[PDB]
Amino acid sequence: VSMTKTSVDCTMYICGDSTECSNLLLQYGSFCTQLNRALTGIAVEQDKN
Amino acid sequence: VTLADAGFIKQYGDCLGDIAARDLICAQKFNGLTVLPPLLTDEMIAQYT
Amino acid sequence: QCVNLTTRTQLPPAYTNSFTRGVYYPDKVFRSSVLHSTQDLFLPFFSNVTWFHAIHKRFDNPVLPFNDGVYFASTEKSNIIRGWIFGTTLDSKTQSLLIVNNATNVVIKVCEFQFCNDPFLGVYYHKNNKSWMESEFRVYSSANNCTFEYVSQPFLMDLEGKQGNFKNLREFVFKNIDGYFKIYSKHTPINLVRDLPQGFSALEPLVDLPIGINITRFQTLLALSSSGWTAGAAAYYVGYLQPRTFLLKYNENGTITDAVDCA
Amino acid sequence: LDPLSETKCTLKSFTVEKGIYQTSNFRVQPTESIVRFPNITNLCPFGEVFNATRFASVYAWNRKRISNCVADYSVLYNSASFSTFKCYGVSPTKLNDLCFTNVYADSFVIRGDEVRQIAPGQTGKIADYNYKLPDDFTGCVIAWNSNNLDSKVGGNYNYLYRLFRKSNLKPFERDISTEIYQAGSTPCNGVEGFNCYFPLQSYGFQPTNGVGYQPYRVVVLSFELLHAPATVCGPKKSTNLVKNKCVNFNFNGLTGTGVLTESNKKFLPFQQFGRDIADTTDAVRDPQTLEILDITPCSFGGVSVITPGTNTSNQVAVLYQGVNCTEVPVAIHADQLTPTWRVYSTGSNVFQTRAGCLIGAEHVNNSYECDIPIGAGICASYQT
Amino acid sequence: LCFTNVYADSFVIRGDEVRQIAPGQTGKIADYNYKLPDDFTGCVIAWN
Amino acid sequence: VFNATRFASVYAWNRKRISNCVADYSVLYNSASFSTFKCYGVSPTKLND
Amino acid sequence: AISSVLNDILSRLDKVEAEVQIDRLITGRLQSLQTYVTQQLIRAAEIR
Amino acid sequence: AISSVLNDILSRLDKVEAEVQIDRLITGRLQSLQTYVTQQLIRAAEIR
Ligand SMILES: *[C@@H]1O[C@H](CO)[C@@H](O[C@@H]2O[C@H](CO)[C@@H](O)[C@H](O)[C@H]2NC(C)=O)[C@H](O)[C@H]1NC(C)=O
Ligand SMILES: *[C@@H]1O[C@H](CO)[C@@H](O[C@@H]2O[C@H](CO)[C@@H](O)[C@H](O)[C@H]2NC(C)=O)[C@H](O)[C@H]1NC(C)=O
Ligand SMILES: *[C@@H]1O[C@H](CO)[C@@H](O)[C@H](O)[C@H]1NC(C)=O
Ligand SMILES: *[C@@H]1O[C@H](CO)[C@@H](O)[C@H](O)[C@H]1NC(C)=O
Ligand SMILES: *[C@@H]1O[C@H](CO)[C@@H](O)[C@H](O)[C@H]1NC(C)=O
Ligand SMILES: *[C@@H]1O[C@H](CO)[C@@H](O)[C@H](O)[C@H]1NC(C)=O
Ligand SMILES: *[C@@H]1O[C@H](CO)[C@@H](O)[C@H](O)[C@H]1NC(C)=O
Ligand SMILES: *[C@@H]1O[C@H](CO)[C@@H](O)[C@H](O)[C@H]1NC(C)=O
Ligand SMILES: *[C@@H]1O[C@H](CO)[C@@H](O)[C@H](O)[C@H]1NC(C)=O
Ligand SMILES: *[C@@H]1O[C@H](CO)[C@@H](O)[C@H](O)[C@H]1NC(C)=O
Ligand SMILES: *[C@@H]1O[C@H](CO)[C@@H](O)[C@H](O)[C@H]1NC(C)=O
Ligand SMILES: *[C@@H]1O[C@H](CO)[C@@H](O)[C@H](O)[C@H]1NC(C)=O
Repeated sequence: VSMTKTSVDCTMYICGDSTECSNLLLQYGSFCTQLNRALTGIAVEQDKN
Repeated sequence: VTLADAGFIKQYGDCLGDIAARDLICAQKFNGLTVLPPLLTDEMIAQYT
Repeated sequence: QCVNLTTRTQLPPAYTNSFTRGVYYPDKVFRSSVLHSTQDLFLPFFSNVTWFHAIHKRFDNPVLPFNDGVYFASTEKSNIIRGWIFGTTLDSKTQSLLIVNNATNVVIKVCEFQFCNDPFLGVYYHKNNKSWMESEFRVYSSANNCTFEYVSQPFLMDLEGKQGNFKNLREFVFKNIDGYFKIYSKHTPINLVRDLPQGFSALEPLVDLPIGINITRFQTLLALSSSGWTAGAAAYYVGYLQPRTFLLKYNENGTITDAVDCA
Repeated sequence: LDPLSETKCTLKSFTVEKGIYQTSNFRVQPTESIVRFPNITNLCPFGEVFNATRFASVYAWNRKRISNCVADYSVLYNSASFSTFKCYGVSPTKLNDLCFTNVYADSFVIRGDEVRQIAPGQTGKIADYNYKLPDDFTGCVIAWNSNNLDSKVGGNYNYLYRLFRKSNLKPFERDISTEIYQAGSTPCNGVEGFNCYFPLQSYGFQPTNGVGYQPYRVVVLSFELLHAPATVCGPKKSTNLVKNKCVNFNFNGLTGTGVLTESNKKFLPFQQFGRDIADTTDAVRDPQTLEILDITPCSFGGVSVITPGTNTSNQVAVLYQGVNCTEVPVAIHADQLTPTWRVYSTGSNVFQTRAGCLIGAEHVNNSYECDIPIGAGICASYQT
Repeated sequence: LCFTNVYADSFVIRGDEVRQIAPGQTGKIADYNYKLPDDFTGCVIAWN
Repeated sequence: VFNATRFASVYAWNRKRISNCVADYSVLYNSASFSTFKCYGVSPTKLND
Repeated sequence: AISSVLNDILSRLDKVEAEVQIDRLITGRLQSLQTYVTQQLIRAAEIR
Repeated sequence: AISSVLNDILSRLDKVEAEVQIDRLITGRLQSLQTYVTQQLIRAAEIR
């Protein structure tokens, strides 16, 4: 009926505790937000199901 | 059915230290990989049932 | 001195089985409660280890190849297995390494050594003093050009014993990698008569020697008028490492407790 | 400014509709830096390595082991006497912030056309026949004109290269061979013969030679980093060690951010670092006092903002998810956390939920229909 | 191409140190004399 | 080239152009007929490959 | 990249040699999330 | 890359220059399989 809800902090996965990596991740624009939107879409719908 | 986490109040009390090591989830949490709780507890599912 | 001790019996080349031995810590990292996958020069499981003896009659000290590294183990009593020679010519045309545990200290050295055809060490057995003492060193005639030399702080290690079965197993891994001779080792108590014990136990690293030399062959050194003698009954086994992937099960506290050879 | 202004930003809208919104994970920041290095007092032998009276021949290159010493690479770096100083697995500035397990100086002399062949993955009779560096060489190549030290007017033929070899030599291999190269199909025994060559040839190094034909002294520093117990280190003083506080640690060059803690992990005497399933360090043996330290990343979690929309009110409640009300108040703005906002640290309604910690919402015993879903049986709503 | 604001920075150095005029460098000219911004837009021109 | 019945004087050195052909020196470097063959940018073995 | 550990690039290399290595790790890890979220979006349709 | 044939790279370039061209082909090829397997995982749901 459901699966485990997950949420992934896209900056902390890629660039964990690093400011330099964080300033470089900004060069890929919305990609991390798109990932968190998609996981929030899945995770809200496990409570719908 | 034997689960690996469900967002059951992680509090670095058992994670930080001996239990950061042997735990898929402690490595999950520390890297932005979080598991969220369902909206309905296993008691509320049982009341509807 | 330098002498050939030719009084021995001719026997064919023996072998036995490396069941689950020759596994060592592949790095200087702590791990626990984990099954870790690594590719390195390990002893292939259940390989033919080539088998050697000292008896009464037999004093098996052949000059053996050393290719991609070596596993060496001795089931031992009365401290018979005392060291090893390594090199590619052994006749002072090129350098060679000596590792020796004498009666008092360990010596480790690299030289253009001129080795004997039969290298060994010898002990005066119960000669009116009730104790036993080392007296003969006959391994090389000279050691002119040398480039690495170490001697341990002094001790006395005993050279006596006549119990039937073996009470000690001693295991060593020798890898000569990129100018470094790496030694890994284990000791365990046993109660076995004539074969390599079935079981598992991993070898901790113990010394890393920066020796820099080519090694292509090796030979072990045994304790013993010039000809006619009694050897102590002790037995040793030799295997060759290969690039094999291993899965390593670390327990709770933090030590290898089982392994799987992926090939 | 405030958690609502983070959601307005996160969504790129000045109006936020009713809901529970995901926001930046909070993370408690380091109170201070720690530095810890093995205490060695003698400075490494740079005057022996870079200033010997004679160097080796390239065919028989010397290798000196540098160990149990402090390395001040600022002396080598800042000195103008060097024409080449290139590093291949470190930037040259970082050499002083860092430690090395075993370090070596490969010392020899070559022509100024050949310095290019000393770089890893190269070809020509130096890279091919007498000094090959590995594909992953970690270290620095250091080179300078020594015409005034080495060269004599008729030719310093003491410096020898190898012109012939059966095969390209392996990385860091040295070859003392003087055995005769067979260029014809014939075998060739003894000292000499027709189309038989002595494999070595000498440089006619003279001061009247053009630049490039002069003797360049080379040192190649080789070293390996961060993988085993250090024995050579840069000119950094250790700080005191602190525990149970979040800090920017650095042990042997193992820079990081974490809470340090006394560990019960029984490291065997050869071990120094402990690695997690994720291939990051999670324990360290302190190099001055040989106790094991657990390393934990400083406390962090999801933040989510629960709002009743912008059209109604601006008031919001904040869920620190998977976090107990304790780690909240620990998150005091005194220790720098990501969120520049700390206004909610007031509480007096800091409800604890299975889902986490809820700040800014009152906990009413009465049970209503779920409005904004918080998780684990809890919901929130905006009411009188 | 066209340029919004333009500045010629004019000075004399030793010929070795022309390299230290590359962006992202270090050494006594690049350290405390004439440091470039790491994302420098421009051209460096030198002659004996 | 190598077997001509008369060579030029050095003050009037010849210049024979060569094309549309294969350079097998196996009757050449492999023969002791020359008291000096030296190449200066290639190994004499590599001329075939 | 030279290492899997982000701090062993940033404590070894500078501001301009690191950027080459850090960006291989940003590219590889970002593609690791885009793989996981694709798997999980397809998965969520099997559960739906 | 300078070619689609993996051996034409290895025949014409040294280790560090071939590793650049080969990593293009690996990055490309791998992105071909991750596209194919995504199409097949979606198409397997149409068939399921
Ligand atoms: C031990 O015996 C070997 C031969 O079995 C001796 O080796 C010979 O040494 C001489 C020079 O002294 C050489 O001319 C022979 O060619 C060698 N023979 C072999 C088969 O190698 C060796 O010298 C003897 N050593 C001692 C100490 O007597
Ligand atoms: C949040 O942490 C506190 C500790 O700070 C927990 O309180 C402990 O609870 C146990 C079990 O009832 C008691 O035996 C301890 O004495 C308590 N310690 C203190 C100092 O309060 C609390 O249970 C935790 N809450 C959750 C939801 O995990
Ligand atoms: C080991 O030795 C025996 C002879 O005693 C031989 O038949 C066998 O094939 C060998 N085993 C392996 C695995 O090489
Ligand atoms: C042990 O051997 C070494 C050389 O191998 C020698 O220097 C030393 O004197 C010996 N010790 C004894 C007690 O014989
Ligand atoms: C007995 O021991 C002494 C030294 O303790 C030694 O000098 C002597 O030679 C020994 N006697 C015999 C017969 O070995
Ligand atoms: C080794 O011995 C030979 C023969 O005497 C000598 O020519 C050479 O210089 C020696 N090498 C060293 C390093 O002493
Ligand atoms: C050691 O010497 C032997 C004999 O010359 C040779 O075949 C072997 O390749 C050498 N080993 C190394 C690592 O060069
Ligand atoms: C693990 O710890 C237990 C209890 O302290 C002990 O009995 C056992 O010997 C330990 N194992 C190892 C491999 O150290
Ligand atoms: C070598 O020694 C001289 C002193 O004789 C000193 O002036 C020079 O700077 C030293 N060179 C290096 C590279 O340290
Ligand atoms: C570091 O120095 C202290 C004294 O300053 C000493 O206790 C300690 O032994 C030293 N470190 C090591 C590894 O010996
Ligand atoms: C809120 O929005 C509604 C329309 O949705 C409007 O009728 C009302 O006047 C607004 N109130 C305020 C305080 O903005
Ligand atoms: C919730 O109910 C308990 C009795 O179970 C009562 O003591 C407490 O005061 C109530 N809380 C509120 C906020 O009314």
